[PDB]
Amino acid sequence: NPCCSHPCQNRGVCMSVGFDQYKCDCTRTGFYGENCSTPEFLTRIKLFLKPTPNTVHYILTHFKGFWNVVNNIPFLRNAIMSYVLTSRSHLIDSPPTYNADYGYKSWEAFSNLSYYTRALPPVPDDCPTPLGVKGKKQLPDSNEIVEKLLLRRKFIPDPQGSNMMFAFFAQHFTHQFFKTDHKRGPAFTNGLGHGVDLNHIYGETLARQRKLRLFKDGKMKYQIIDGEMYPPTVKDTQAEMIYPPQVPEHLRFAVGQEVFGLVPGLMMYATIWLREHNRVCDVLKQEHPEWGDEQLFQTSRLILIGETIKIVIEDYVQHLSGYHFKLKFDPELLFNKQFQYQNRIAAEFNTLYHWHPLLPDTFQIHDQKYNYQQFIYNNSILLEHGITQFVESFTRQIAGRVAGGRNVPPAVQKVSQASIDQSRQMKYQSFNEYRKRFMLKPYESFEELTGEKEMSAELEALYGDIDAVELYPALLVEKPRPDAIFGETMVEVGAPFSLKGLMGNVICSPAYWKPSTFGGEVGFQIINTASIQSLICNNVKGCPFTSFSVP
Amino acid sequence: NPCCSHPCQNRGVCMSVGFDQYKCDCTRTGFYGENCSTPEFLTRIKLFLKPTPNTVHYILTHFKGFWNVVNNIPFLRNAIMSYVLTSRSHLIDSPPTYNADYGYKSWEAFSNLSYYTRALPPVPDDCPTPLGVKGKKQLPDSNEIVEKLLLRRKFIPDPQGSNMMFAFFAQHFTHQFFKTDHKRGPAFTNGLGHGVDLNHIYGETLARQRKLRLFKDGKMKYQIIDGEMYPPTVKDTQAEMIYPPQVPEHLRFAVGQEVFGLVPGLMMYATIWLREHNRVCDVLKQEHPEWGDEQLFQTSRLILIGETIKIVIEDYVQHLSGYHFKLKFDPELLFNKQFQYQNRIAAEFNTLYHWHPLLPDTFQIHDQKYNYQQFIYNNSILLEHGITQFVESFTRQIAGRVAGGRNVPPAVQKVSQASIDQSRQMKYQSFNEYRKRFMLKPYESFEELTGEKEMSAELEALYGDIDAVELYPALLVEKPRPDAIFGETMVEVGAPFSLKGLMGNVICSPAYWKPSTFGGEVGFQIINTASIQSLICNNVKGCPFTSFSVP
Ligand code: COH
Ligand code: COH
Ligand SMILES: *[C@@H]1O[C@H](CO)[C@@H](O[C@@H]2O[C@H](CO)[C@@H](O[C@H]3O[C@H](CO)[C@@H](O)[C@H](O)[C@@H]3O)[C@H](O)[C@H]2NC(C)=O)[C@H](O)[C@H]1NC(C)=O
Ligand SMILES: *[C@@H]1O[C@H](CO)[C@@H](O[C@@H]2O[C@H](CO)[C@@H](O[C@H]3O[C@H](CO)[C@@H](O)[C@H](O)[C@@H]3O)[C@H](O)[C@H]2NC(C)=O)[C@H](O)[C@H]1NC(C)=O
Ligand SMILES: CCCCCCCCO[C@@H]1O[C@H](CO)[C@@H](O)[C@H](O)[C@H]1O
Ligand SMILES: CCCCCCCCO[C@@H]1O[C@H](CO)[C@@H](O)[C@H](O)[C@H]1O
Ligand SMILES: CCCCCCCCO[C@@H]1O[C@H](CO)[C@@H](O)[C@H](O)[C@H]1O
Ligand SMILES: CCCCCCCCO[C@@H]1O[C@H](CO)[C@@H](O)[C@H](O)[C@H]1O
Ligand SMILES: Cc1cccc(Nc2ccccc2C(=O)O)c1C
Ligand SMILES: Cc1cccc(Nc2ccccc2C(=O)O)c1C
Ligand SMILES: *[C@@H]1O[C@H](CO)[C@@H](O)[C@H](O)[C@H]1NC(C)=O
Ligand SMILES: *[C@@H]1O[C@H](CO)[C@@H](O)[C@H](O)[C@H]1NC(C)=O
Ligand SMILES: [N+]
Ligand SMILES: [N+]
Ligand SMILES: [N+]
Ligand SMILES: [N+]
Ligand SMILES: [N+]
Repeated sequence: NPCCSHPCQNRGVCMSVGFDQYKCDCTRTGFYGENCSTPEFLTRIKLFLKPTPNTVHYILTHFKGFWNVVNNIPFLRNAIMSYVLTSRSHLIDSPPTYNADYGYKSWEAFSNLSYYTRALPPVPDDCPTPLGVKGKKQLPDSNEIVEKLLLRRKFIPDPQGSNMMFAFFAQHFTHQFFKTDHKRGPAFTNGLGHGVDLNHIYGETLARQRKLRLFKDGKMKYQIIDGEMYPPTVKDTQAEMIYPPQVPEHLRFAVGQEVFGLVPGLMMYATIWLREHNRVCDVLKQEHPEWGDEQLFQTSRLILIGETIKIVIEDYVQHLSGYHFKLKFDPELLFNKQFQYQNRIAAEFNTLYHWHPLLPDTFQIHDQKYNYQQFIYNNSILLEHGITQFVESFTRQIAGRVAGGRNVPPAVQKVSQASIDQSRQMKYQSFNEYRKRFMLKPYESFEELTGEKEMSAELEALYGDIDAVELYPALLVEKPRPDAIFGETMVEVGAPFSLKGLMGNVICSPAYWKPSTFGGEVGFQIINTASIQSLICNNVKGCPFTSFSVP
Repeated sequence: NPCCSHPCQNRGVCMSVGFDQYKCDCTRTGFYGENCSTPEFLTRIKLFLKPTPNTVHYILTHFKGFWNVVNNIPFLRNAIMSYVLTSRSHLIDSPPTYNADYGYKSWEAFSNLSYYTRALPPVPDDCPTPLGVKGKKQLPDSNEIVEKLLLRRKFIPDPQGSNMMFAFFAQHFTHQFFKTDHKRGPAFTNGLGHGVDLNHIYGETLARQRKLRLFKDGKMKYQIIDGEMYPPTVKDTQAEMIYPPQVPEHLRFAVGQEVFGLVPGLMMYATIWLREHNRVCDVLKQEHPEWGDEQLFQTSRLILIGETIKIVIEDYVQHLSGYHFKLKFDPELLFNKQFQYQNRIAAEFNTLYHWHPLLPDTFQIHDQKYNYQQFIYNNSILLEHGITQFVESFTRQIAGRVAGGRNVPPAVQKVSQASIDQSRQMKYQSFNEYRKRFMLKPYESFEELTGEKEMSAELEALYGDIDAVELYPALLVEKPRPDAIFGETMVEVGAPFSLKGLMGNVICSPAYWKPSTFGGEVGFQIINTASIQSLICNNVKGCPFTSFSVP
């Protein structure tokens, strides 16, 4: 297959012609030529006027005094935020195109929601090398890559100060649309909503939802333990959960997402959002005494979806980005722009979000320490300390740095290996191919990638060619930005997927973004004043201070 | 329920406040006031400068010599057609909102693809009238309305000259997205693609597709009978079909849509499109000897989808509109506009497309006369005369007029009644409410509706109030436009739905609309040079002349 070398540049579409030749389709790439390598008139200009991502990043993370002014000039702040949304979203095809089984457009790839979609097509079946033509005939041993490059020896803390509230929010939030269906394969998902539908709270299906709802006052089932609201159990709901045999039945809490019993950090957020849902039911009831259970439930769900997107942009991404510019959740920024209110979760989004280096060597709640053997699947801990203590402890405990290499806890070593194996099963293209896909200059040496000698040396021995390094390993060994949690590629590839999943949501469409959609102005206000602090304050006893970074 | 009266005007959203008050959300309506009845300044100008639908109709249906010069000026034709698309499309909510079970926005209604969506919310469960407040407590008897207003007396021809090639094309084409799931009820659909995916050719599920495919050269299974290609049998495919016990096994044709064995008219088009798919496979094979069966099949499907959209716009709608303006299928017209590339089939679009008055009293094939007793479920008639004979005959036989009342054949009488009963099951609002929903002045009198004295009297007898008249009856009895098949309301409610289903297709999106998507320039040209005449000419022996109008 002549397309195995990935000849077409700048989003050009490669197509085989006969057995020995290829054709690049350069339609609307802004380029032309055999390989779509020659820039057009208008393309030379924007390229000249476009600073590098690292330059833009420096600007957004400095000049605090300047941004304090910009952040308070609404016309300016909106124009900037609007530009961030549109420019990043242009990098995603919507409606979606490829998946693991189709490196060409097809109705099957478009219509079948059980697949993760793909930002880059899979490496065709019969190629010289696994990645195309670069590198050796076989890829290096995945177990070796993890130990040599990803396995943690010494815990490296996040210089941005990310805490465990951040780490567990990340896992909780993203696991509503990263729901890999392993009984089918890594190419497939159980998240057919393909975005922020809060299925990890209400369940993926109506049958599961019904098991979790109280069907009174629009509320969800719950328990009162030690004076505080907690999720129901498997027994009471008959809603299935993944628990190992060890865990006694009375500690088998049932929430929307089947795997959230895995770790108390997830159950913490599961509990908090559950409280939030029922809290919002009470507010809506006061607002609408004439409403029934169904409209109370449905309306509350739309509120919490709004709250989620609000919090994710203005607190979560805000901290993550390190920007001094104040991001804004405001659907109206797009009502005069071209934008598709739909989303399809990309497999590569899933891969890059394996942020397991975030995880500490031990989990510290109050004055006690827990290793992974004690902490995992142990809801006794949650009940022992309560949510307030959890929030206070997690707010204080620093998370690990994601980029920079060698920071994956040994406890989750096999997860990193599987992430590599599965990406090979799905025939991912190389790291440099994904750099180019998101308008980044490909790395020219291993030393350039890591900005260092030790790992870059190990990498050269394992892959041989820089164009043979795989996506996932490279993301975790890449040179971090100055005092940043991530390197360039993580940010530049992840941001488009994220914002598309957030603003692509139906509630952001002009037909939905009305107070009536949310039961009036009171309901609408809950969304537009939501923050991670107010979420904790309204639902956690004592209203402890919280944040996504350490005090 | 204060919203029972439908207080809010101009797309404003009604919401209950307490047990006896209502609030109207006027956001982005261009209106304000308690009921969104007060136009803004700009709204008033627009309102003053906009010509009535009956005006734009008259212009487009006259000045023949003028349109010829327009039609031959690209810039002008493109600009006109571009406006045609955007203007109508703004009338549809996309992504969708309501369904039969939800008169308020909810995640269940948005996300659950098994529902037809709703352009107008259902009447609340407990209003004074089933239509709200207007009308008698009980709706008029379904049977009487059919007999008094809809049932045929003498066959009324279509002034626009629509033939049976048009009548059966309409049934075939629309039945890929009108797939009512009567197992669940009239509110539900089996067409989860919600548009033009050609599932009626290839099957709704992958399992049914595999039963119909040959898995050689991308082709679909078929029989050669009398030297001509026909669809395969149920026995050779195991693809279940709806057939009465009488039908012999060898005449049990299997095609994508389970119900297409119901009339030879459907099976004719099913045959023709089947030939077209296999014809396109041959073309692509010549273009791509290196391609496998899978890529050959998928690319052919995308080509046939485009073919379908091309034909429907530039031939089918082109005829139905009666416009002298040459309609154009050109996705490129929207690449600079705001437009959502997605669609959800509206229940009202289903209800309005019940064009059973199109049907003749007998079907004329060649030199013979078949009534409904001998025509229905009779695939032998198809093999007797063959496709070429069916085409030549159906091109000649005139279809019945849809608007004007009293032109529904007695055979499909119970269907016309069912269409009314189910509309009540799904709690449709009144005809006049749907008038307003699509920017049409509501009718003030029964005589204004029909433009006639006899039927109007029967309507007033049955309903009493003009605002108590139902959607489906009124659509049929409405005054037809001058020598036209339909009245004002049919066109103005139907066109938005149709164009949304056509241009909202993923292949019209910028990422898909390029030659590489369809195997190159050759495949691309098949779409862009397709027509109803070319369809028949390439797949029907003798290349008979055909059209959607009698010569
Ligand atoms: C911020 C991101 C984040 C965090 C904090 C996190 C925290 C933790 C954690 C304790 C806190 C544990 C014990 C694990 C352990 C696992 N994680 Co994560 N994970 C995270 C991101 C992910 C993602 C993304 C996946 C893939 C999801 C899928 O496909 O369903 C994942 C998958 C897994 C798997 C599945 C392995 C496989 O073979 O597919 C295990 C096991 N893990 N992780
Ligand atoms: C141009 C439009 C058109 C045509 C030519 C047509 C031609 C014919 C035809 C012979 C040529 C016959 C015997 C029928 C008879 C029927 N049609 Co139509 N139908 C048409 C538009 C529709 C539509 C739209 C539906 C609803 C589809 C659904 O929901 O599944 C329908 C449904 C039906 C049903 C379903 C039963 C019910 O409960 O309504 C019957 C029976 N029929 N139709
Ligand atoms: C889309 O909406 C459909 C209509 O509500 C929904 O179908 C409904 O699903 C529920 C739950 O699966 C069915 O109720 C079930 O109730 C008992 C359990 O208490 C079961 O034993 C029954 O067999 C029954 O399945 C409703 O009967 C069913 N309604 C129908 C088919 O009309 C779909 O599930 C919704 N789709 C999704 C993806 O959630
Ligand atoms: C979306 O893509 C999925 C992957 O291709 C697809 O699942 C596949 O479905 C087929 C047919 O249902 C399964 O094949 C079946 O073959 C025999 C018949 O000979 C059955 O008896 C078997 O039980 C088997 O189900 C594939 O095994 C299956 N592949 C998987 C699960 O990986 C989905 O059907 C597609 N979705 C839609 C809506 O079409
Ligand atoms: C269109 C807005 C452009 C104004 C911002 C100009 C920022 C200049 O910044 C420059 O960018 C170069 C690469 O981007 C770097 O090599 C230089 O070190 C840096 O000074
Ligand atoms: C309008 C004022 C422009 C200021 C731009 C400053 C450019 C700083 O330079 C940046 O420093 C980074 C390291 O800190 C490097 O990684 C970047 O490549 C480099 O562009
Ligand atoms: C708890 C997750 C949702 C957070 C939404 C913000 C709720 C914070 O609290 C709210 O502050 C408002 C001030 O405008 C008050 O009107 C509300 O009564 C109060 O509950
Ligand atoms: C069969 C329904 C789709 C019709 C596609 C066009 C059919 C006309 O026929 C096509 O005309 C072209 C000349 O322009 C030739 O290149 C093709 O070989 C020929 O098949
Ligand atoms: C604008 C911006 C800047 C930096 C990071 C992000 N977002 C991400 C980047 C990488 C990975 C994930 C995200 C995310 O928000 O989930 C955004 C949206
Ligand atoms: C532009 C135009 C004008 C008049 C009728 C239509 N289309 C329809 C109108 C009513 C019912 C159906 C349709 C249709 O295309 O199916 C169009 C698209
Ligand atoms: C779970 O946590 C409790 C404290 O809440 C502890 O006593 C117990 O030993 C833990 N379980 C395991 C297996 O370590
Ligand atoms: C079906 O059509 C054939 C002629 O093609 C005719 O002989 C036969 O009687 C028809 N069947 C019925 C039930 O009328
Ligand atoms: N740089
Ligand atoms: N369940
Ligand atoms: N551990
Ligand atoms: N089937
Ligand atoms: N008949």
